[PDB]
Amino acid sequence: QVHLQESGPGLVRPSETLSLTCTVSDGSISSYYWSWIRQPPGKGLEWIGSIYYTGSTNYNPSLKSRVTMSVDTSKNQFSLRLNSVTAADTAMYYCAGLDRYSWNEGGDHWGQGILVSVSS
Amino acid sequence: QVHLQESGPGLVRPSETLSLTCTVSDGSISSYYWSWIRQPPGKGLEWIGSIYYTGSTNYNPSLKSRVTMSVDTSKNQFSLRLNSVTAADTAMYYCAGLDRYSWNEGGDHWGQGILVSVSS
Amino acid sequence: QPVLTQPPSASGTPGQRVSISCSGSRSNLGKNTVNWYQQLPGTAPKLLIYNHSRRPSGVPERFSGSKSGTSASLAISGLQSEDEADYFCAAWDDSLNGLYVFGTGTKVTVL
Amino acid sequence: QPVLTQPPSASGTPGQRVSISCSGSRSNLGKNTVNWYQQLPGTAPKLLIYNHSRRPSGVPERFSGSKSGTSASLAISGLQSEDEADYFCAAWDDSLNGLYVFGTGTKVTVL
Amino acid sequence: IRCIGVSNRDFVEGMSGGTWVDVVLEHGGCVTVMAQDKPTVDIELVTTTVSNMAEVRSYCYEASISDMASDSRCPTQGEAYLDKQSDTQYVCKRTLVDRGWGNGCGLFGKGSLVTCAKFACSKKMTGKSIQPENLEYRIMLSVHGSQHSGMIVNDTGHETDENRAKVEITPNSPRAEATLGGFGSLGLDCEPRTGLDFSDLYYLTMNNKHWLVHKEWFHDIPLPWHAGAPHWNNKEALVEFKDAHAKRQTVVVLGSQEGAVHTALAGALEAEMDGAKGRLSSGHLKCRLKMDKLRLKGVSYSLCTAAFTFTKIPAETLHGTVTVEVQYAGTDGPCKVPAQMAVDMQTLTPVGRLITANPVITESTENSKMMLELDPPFGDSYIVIGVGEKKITHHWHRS
Amino acid sequence: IRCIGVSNRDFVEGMSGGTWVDVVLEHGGCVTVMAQDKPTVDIELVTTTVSNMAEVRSYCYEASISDMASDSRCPTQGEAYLDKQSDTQYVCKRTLVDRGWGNGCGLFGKGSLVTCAKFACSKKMTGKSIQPENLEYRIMLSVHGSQHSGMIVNDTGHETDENRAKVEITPNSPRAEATLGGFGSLGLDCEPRTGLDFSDLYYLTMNNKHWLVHKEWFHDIPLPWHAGAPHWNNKEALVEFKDAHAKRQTVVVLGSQEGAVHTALAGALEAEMDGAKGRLSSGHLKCRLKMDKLRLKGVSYSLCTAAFTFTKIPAETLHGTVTVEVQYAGTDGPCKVPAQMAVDMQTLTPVGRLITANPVITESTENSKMMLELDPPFGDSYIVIGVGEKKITHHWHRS
Repeated sequence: QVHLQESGPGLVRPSETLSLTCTVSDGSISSYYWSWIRQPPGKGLEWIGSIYYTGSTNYNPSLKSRVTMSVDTSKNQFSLRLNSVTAADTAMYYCAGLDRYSWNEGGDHWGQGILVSVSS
Repeated sequence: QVHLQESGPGLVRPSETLSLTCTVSDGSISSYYWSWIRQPPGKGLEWIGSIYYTGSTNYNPSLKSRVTMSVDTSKNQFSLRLNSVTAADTAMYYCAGLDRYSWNEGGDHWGQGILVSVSS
Repeated sequence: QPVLTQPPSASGTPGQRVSISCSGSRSNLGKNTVNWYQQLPGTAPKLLIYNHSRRPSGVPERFSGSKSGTSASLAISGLQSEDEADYFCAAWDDSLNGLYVFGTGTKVTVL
Repeated sequence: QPVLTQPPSASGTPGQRVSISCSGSRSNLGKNTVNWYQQLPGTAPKLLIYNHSRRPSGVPERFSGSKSGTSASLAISGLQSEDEADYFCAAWDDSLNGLYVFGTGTKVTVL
Repeated sequence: IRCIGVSNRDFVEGMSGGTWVDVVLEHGGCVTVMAQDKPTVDIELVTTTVSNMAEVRSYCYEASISDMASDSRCPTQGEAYLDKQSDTQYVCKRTLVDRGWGNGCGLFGKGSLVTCAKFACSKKMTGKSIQPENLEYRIMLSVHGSQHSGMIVNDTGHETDENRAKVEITPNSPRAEATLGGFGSLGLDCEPRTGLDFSDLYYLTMNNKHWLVHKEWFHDIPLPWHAGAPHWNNKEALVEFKDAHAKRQTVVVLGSQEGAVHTALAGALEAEMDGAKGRLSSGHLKCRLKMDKLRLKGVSYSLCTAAFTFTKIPAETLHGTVTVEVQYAGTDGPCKVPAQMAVDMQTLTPVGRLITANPVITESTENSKMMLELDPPFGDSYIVIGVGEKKITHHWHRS
Repeated sequence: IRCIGVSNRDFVEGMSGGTWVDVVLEHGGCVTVMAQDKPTVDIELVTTTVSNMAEVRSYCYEASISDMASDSRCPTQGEAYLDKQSDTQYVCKRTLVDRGWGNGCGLFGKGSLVTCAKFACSKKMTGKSIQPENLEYRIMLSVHGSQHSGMIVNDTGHETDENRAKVEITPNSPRAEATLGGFGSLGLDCEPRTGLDFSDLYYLTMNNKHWLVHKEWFHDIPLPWHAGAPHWNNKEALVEFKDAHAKRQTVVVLGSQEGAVHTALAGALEAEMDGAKGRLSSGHLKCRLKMDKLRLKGVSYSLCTAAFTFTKIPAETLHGTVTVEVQYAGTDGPCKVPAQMAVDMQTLTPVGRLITANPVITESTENSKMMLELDPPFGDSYIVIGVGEKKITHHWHRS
């Protein structure tokens, strides 16, 4: 019954902070390499970054310039911060628990997705 | 109480062996350095040689060429032999007890003397 | 990053069998798992295949995956008109910190 | 053999005192005893003085000897016509093996 | 996998339902810990490193002498004295010698004679205190399931290999976490403060030679010594005074005691120096291991369908287990290695239990090496690995 | 004067009229032997020389190794052996080591392991047996009367000097006669066979250091040794084999035992070598001395008539005698130095005894120095030397 669901401002002004959180229910927050993915319409998918429940920090080399990700072990949630957002970052954001080593039955898991636009 | 008396041939042939003996009476043969003296008529006295009862041999260096002395501890006598006698050695020979170590009362002791001649 | 080159347009009539290629490098497929996804527009891609042809409950038996040294393939037996969509292959990479890279995408269209 | 040196001629009337010298080196007088003898012709010399003015029983009191560092002396007090004889000084020598050297002799004469 | 073969191996099993598990790690000893629904991991204390040693007391085993001097006195005139008796680099002694005309005295009795010699040490040893505060325990952790025999002896590339990790615990940081990749993470709560009182020993340093001796033995050395950082006490141990016809006195040193100590040290624990830090070869350490955060790796995998090949002779260990080296030419990996024993090939009943819990193959590449451990039942059984018609079967018997 | 100062001085007096006198000669000790109407002479045993020593057994106290090699064996393959175990220059030992897959063996258990190291000795010590047959005793005799103060320390020219004479006694010629010049000759008929049993000892020769050790201690040495002319036994004394947790084996030699031997030797009778002939510093010896052939020198001499002058302070020795140094300006020498004690001048009662038997002056030259010894009786006495009106008199008292 595990379920992932995005939550956050669907519209933001440019040069602002794109903040997104994602709560995990009926699941341990320590059981996955929780990650974020994006996909602009027309182009391919772009994996945003990963962070582990102990605090293991991993960024996309193409996005590590302005990505800062946080995870709350208590509230069973993990967050995301993106400063200095451009109009080109208008994409559809998903939170997902990616299995870095494929050791878990069922494999990866995905939420429902949110399309975020920036108005300038 | 010691008494010395010479004994030997009063006449000898030239170039022969001049043999002389000397008896010590009422006296120990081990208590003196028994010696012989000679005197050519006109010249002074000439000490012939000395011998100790153990056998310590001492000759006049001017006569050591042909002087041989022997001593018998048992018979209380000591002897003298002079080989190759010349006409010039015609002298009066004496045996006398010289005290080399100052160990006996009275000091030295002398006999009666015998004149030995060689006829050519 | 050696860019993955795929043919842009794949076509075929109903009833045919169509396989999709997915070629990678030594850093990603030689040590990690391979996943496939079917992309529908306006929504998030849904997991079809994870961890060498296992499927969670609800995914039919008609699908099956397969991996090679540096290339991945997906076989679609019993093609249907409902299967016309974009397909992406995603697999872990053992690069600098560990990245999840997606494929370039291939349009599949029924005549 | 270092010869013992004596003065040749000693003379004197009855009642006078006459001394006799005998000069040597350390080898004879400097380490050993000195003996004197009165030589009468045709007989054996008689001991007068031995061991630095000691006289055996029978030697009168008129005679007396004496030794110095390298010289020896013999004194005849109360000269008599019967004391005219040859006199020799004899002393042991500490040479190579030990020799007994005599003096040159000194004539004593009544005037 | 380094516990496989060492005689001092203990198999501990916590109580059913309990959370805490205590272990005791000894030098040269190895503990193979198991838990229900948890992986079997080997943990061994390899080396103990003590730092920040400071000087306590130094003994001299080779000395040198020079500048001897004498002084004598007549009987009953009192004792003899020289100015260097108040000089701490000299060692003296008064004795009794017979004195009289030949020596130059006018009395009846013994005359005092004193003789001094300049003290100097040629080669010396140093004892250094071992502070339990500046003390480091280095632990190595090794997991089963992978890491074939080629990983038994390998010390280059430990920064890059995730299966192997070096652990260091000091009284300043008694907790450390092991990054273990697929198997999760293990807790290590060790008690260096209540493990062994290393305060009752000294760390001796000879001429580049190093031992561990009793502190009772170190203070009983009959040799010249000085404490800390020279002021030497007990000079009489290395010097002989020869009496020379009761007129003069001569001084001589004794030969080098380096060999006499090396023989007496037979029994003492040896050590070596890694530059300035000294490592030990004895001592134990109590630790507490966390089973909560430690996870398995491969319980959802299917059984390895491709064929297996016996590459090496299956052999037995000192405790009853069977290891086998094999080659999996298959490419469907990572896969769960099918391993169990059967006493009846018709019933194929899974008897006993796997020691390496859930052995798994990682790489999908062919010609890869892999080894696993098995626990057969007492008596008759058959080692059957694989599934289907390409499974491989081996014979084995217990007792 | 050579007995003056040694504590071990004995005053022996033969029977009145007897010829034989027995004495006991010790090393460093001095016996003043006296006889009626005979001179006072000192007899002392100076050196004991043992010759013709040959090697018996050699111990190694510093060794060296080179070119070591190893070989190990698999479990159940038997015990380990190498071709040099049959080579007597090597020392080996078998142990049990853990073998397995990583080591190259196909079983788990104890495997036999033997390791040898090439043994070689650089410097060695040798113990030599002491034959009483090859034994030489040197005795020195010394007469009084001369040898003024400049002769106290003078050892060159005794072959020409008649007062002093060197004696040598061996079993092939146990008799020797001492040339005494004016005093005659003294006999020394000694019994070396019944003096001290040196058969229960050994002669140790260290690195230019030499001792006299027990035969019980010498056969108990735990060091490598070889018999006769080499076959080495007990090699393990110098080599330690530390086993390393039953897996590896190292071999090291022990340091030089030069110091360990010097410590145990504290108490043993020491000796030294005169090149190739060995000298001893312990042992006693009984001898029989002949007074018959011993003569005086100066009984017929005159009495010293000239005056004396006190050159030095009359002092005492350790045994009760009185010495006086005086200078003889007289030229009537050689003369009997007038010395005596008197309680009554009319009876001329001889009290005490004369130590310097018949004191005589040698040189007749003035300003010559000479010193003599005197023995007053217990209680009151008067030091009276000289004769006539110019004699010098001093007071003296005993106890």
